[PDB]
Amino acid sequence: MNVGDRVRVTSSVVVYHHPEHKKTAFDLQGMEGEVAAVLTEWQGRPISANLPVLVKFEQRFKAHFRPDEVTLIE
Amino acid sequence: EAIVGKVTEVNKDTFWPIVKAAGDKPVVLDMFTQWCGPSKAMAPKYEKLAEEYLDVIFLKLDCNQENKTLAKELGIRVVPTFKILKENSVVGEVTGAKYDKLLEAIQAARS
Amino acid sequence: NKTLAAMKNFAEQYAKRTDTYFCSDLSVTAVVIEGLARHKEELGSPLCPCRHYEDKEAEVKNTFWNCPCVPMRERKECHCMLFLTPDNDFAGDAQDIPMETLEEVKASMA
Ligand code: SF4
Repeated sequence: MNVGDRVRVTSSVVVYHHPEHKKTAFDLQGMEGEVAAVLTEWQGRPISANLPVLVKFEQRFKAHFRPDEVTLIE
Repeated sequence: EAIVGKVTEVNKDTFWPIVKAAGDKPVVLDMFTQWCGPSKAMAPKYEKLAEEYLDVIFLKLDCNQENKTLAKELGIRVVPTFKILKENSVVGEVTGAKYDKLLEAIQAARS
Repeated sequence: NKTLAAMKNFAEQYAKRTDTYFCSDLSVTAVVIEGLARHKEELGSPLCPCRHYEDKEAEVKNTFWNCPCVPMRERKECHCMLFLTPDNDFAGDAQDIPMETLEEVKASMA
């Protein structure tokens, strides 16, 4: 994927850090966002984040995903 | 220098020599670190596996500073990670403390 | 040790804060806390002790694996089995661990 890509969460991903669902289970599945970054390296140095796709939604809310949990939208 | 029926701890210098002499026997390597929860939880079960499968060589590598070079080359991200080798090469791998998966991988390697 | 005490207190407080519990086997809890403490001591940040890194310094800068890691902060998933959800088979009913237990467990590793 590429930064700027529009994606939809197509797998069940329950999170607890959403600002409007603080400390409460909230499934992001079905939501649409924009890829903000793909964690691969830090200034040329490979890193190992296992949820490398950072997606930004409304209110600057962001969550991390595996490539297989999201799907590109035209 | 592997012992059938038990787990043998290896280092960056003793690992390969054992693998290049296992012959027809599959080699399982438990790549761990001392201060890892799932790794400690798995220890007992791994010990029993070595006792149950004598046709398989069970080893363990402490992925610390000393064995840094070997861990790097073998490839490990999740601790623990079990590498299954045969014919001087890695043929199987189970990441994490997944007993059932490890069992299936061992049974796959045996057959 | 100062770092270890701070790490133990952090774990106890974070568990209560996130409604998660320590492993029924506190030995698991203890080794993870020591591992976190060791990383905090040598790297400045408590990188997860159940992950192997090719470039620790880079990881510290990226912060994904700095405890509490992204998987834990976002999905309450703790691979180290330090913060277990009340649905995990190995989850106990405690959110506290005696310093004495940490010491005994560390000692057993020698
Ligand atoms: S899995 Fe994450 S939250 Fe759990 S001990 Fe490792 S870094 Fe901390």
